[PDB]
Amino acid sequence: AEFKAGSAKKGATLFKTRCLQCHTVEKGGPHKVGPNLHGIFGRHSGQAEGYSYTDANIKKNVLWDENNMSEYLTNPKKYIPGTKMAFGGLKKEKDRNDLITYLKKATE
Amino acid sequence: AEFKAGSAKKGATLFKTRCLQCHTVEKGGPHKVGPNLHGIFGRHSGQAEGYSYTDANIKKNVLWDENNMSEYLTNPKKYIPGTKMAFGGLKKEKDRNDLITYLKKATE
Ligand SMILES: O=S(=O)(O)c1cc2c(O)c(c1)Sc1cc(S(=O)(=O)O)cc(c1O)Sc1cc(S(=O)(=O)O)cc(c1O)Sc1cc(S(=O)(=O)O)cc(c1O)S2
Ligand SMILES: O=S(=O)(O)c1cc2c(O)c(c1)Sc1cc(S(=O)(=O)O)cc(c1O)Sc1cc(S(=O)(=O)O)cc(c1O)Sc1cc(S(=O)(=O)O)cc(c1O)S2
Ligand SMILES: O=S(=O)(O)c1cc2c(O)c(c1)Sc1cc(S(=O)(=O)O)cc(c1O)Sc1cc(S(=O)(=O)O)cc(c1O)Sc1cc(S(=O)(=O)O)cc(c1O)S2
Ligand code: HEC
Ligand code: HEC
Repeated sequence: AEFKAGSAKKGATLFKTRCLQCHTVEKGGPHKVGPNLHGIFGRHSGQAEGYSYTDANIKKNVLWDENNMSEYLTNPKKYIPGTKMAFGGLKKEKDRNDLITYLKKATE
Repeated sequence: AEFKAGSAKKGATLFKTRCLQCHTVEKGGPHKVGPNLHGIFGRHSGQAEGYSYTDANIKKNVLWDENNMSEYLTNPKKYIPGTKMAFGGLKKEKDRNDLITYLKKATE
């Protein structure tokens, strides 16, 4: 994947309408169906404190960056087989770019 | 992974010592053990004319770019499970960057 910075505004709206049902981003924000995502970039997968991950999420042991996050979000189950994240994926490169542009700033 | 442009000259040495046994780069070059790699960037995996890939490499259908190339070369069997490319991986990040710098130029 080739992440390129897009519209953080449109990405905020994508997060709100497709991810917020299971995730928060803010420092200290609640765990819900999925883990709070503060600090996700530059951390290995499966390490938010207080959350119970699948073994596959921890064991994939990917160091998240803008590029492997784009590949993951295209089809989560294909990048992390066995993940309990119920999400088919964002197929459009432009939507992933916008969303990841937002995530990069909102999760710090 | 995050590609960062490096030294084409060092990349060329890395290709000769670590890849040339199994691959060539020139247009019309021979399939040795692995496919000739001319045109690899911006093409999906498993498409070099005349080579017989594993089903795994074809099904992967990755659109090759500098970032997923670096991730692949770090550990090919992790990125394309089932591949017949017998190569443990290039663990040094600078070597990956240099080699991809060379590959982008030499496969065109
Ligand atoms: O995520 S969105 O809500 O935005 C979304 C956008 C599009 C869309 O059709 C859908 C959902 S609906 C859908 C849902 C699921 S799933 O949820 O069950 O997995 C699987 C499929 C599927 O069709 S099959 C399929 C899978 C993939 S892949 O997974 O990316 O390899 C690519 C294409 C394709 O047909 S082709 C293709 C290529 C592009 S482009 O922009 O990359 O050129 C865009 C689209 C394509 O269909 S529009
Ligand atoms: O901007 S770049 O970083 O890409 C870059 C471009 C060039 C360059 O010199 C360098 C760095 S500096 C350099 C780097 C490395 S290293 O990084 O590999 O350790 C080893 C050496 C070296 O001098 S020693 C050496 C060994 C041989 S050999 O005995 O024939 O193998 C030929 C040449 C040579 O200098 S001459 C030669 C050969 C080539 S080539 O790649 O077409 O073979 C290119 C050039 C040459 O001057 S331009
Ligand atoms: O380039 S070479 O392929 O010749 C090569 C270079 C280095 C090296 O140790 C080896 C081979 S030997 C080796 C072989 C195998 S294998 O046989 O199972 O494949 C597994 C490992 C292993 O260590 S374990 C391991 C795996 C990875 S990862 O796979 O990249 O995540 C990173 C590191 C690490 O320890 S840490 C690490 C980080 C860097 S840096 O430059 O990126 O900072 C460099 C090195 C590191 O060890 S030097
Ligand atoms: C409920 C149906 C979810 C939706 C919608 C989204 N996510 Fe998700 N996510 C969910 C769960 C239950 C988990 C844990 C999965 C496991 O196997 O343990 C996750 C995980 C992630 C991760 C990895 C977190 C980490 O490694 O620490 C990421 C990066 C992630 N989720 C991102 C994400 C995005 C960007 C979403 C909108 C496109 C999204 N998720 C939606 C549950 C659900
Ligand atoms: C023999 C021991 C090999 C070594 C050394 C290298 N490669 Fe390889 N490669 C090899 C095979 C048999 C295959 C086909 C694998 C399959 O499952 O069909 C490949 C494939 C690749 C690819 C993908 C090709 C494509 O999708 O068209 C790439 C990008 C690739 N090889 C790169 C590569 C590099 C950079 C190497 C040096 C670090 C290297 N290979 C060494 C066999 C062998």
